[PDB]
Amino acid sequence: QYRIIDFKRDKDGIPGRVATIEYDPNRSANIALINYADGEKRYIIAPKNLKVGMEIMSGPDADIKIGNALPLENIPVGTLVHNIELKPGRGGQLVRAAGTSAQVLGKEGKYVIVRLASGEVRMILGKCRATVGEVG
Repeated sequence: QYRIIDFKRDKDGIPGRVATIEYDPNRSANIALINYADGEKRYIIAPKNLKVGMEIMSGPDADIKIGNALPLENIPVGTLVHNIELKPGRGGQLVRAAGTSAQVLGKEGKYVIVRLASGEVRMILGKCRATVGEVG
């Protein structure tokens, strides 16, 4: 039932478990309490189909599953993503908790090409992070 949503998703390597999923009218969105193995607790926007009991992870080594956050360079072409970082570190700036998820279309050099819901296409630094899944 809480206030701060983690849009940074920087607990890399530390496995978390989806404890609960609840609707926040104030945010017109589902939010999940994640219990990390180091005892830390955080809330994130719950993507479509995320479920209690599922495991979560962030970083270069996380698998490609909804709720997981990884640098775009590590995300497979065709993946739907949200909470997209524009400059490596600034955290999610695009489609953080509402709208329609973007889709990775291709990877070239030190950039990943993404198609926003509107059809708009952007090339973004591979080091920039995104969370796998669909929102709003």
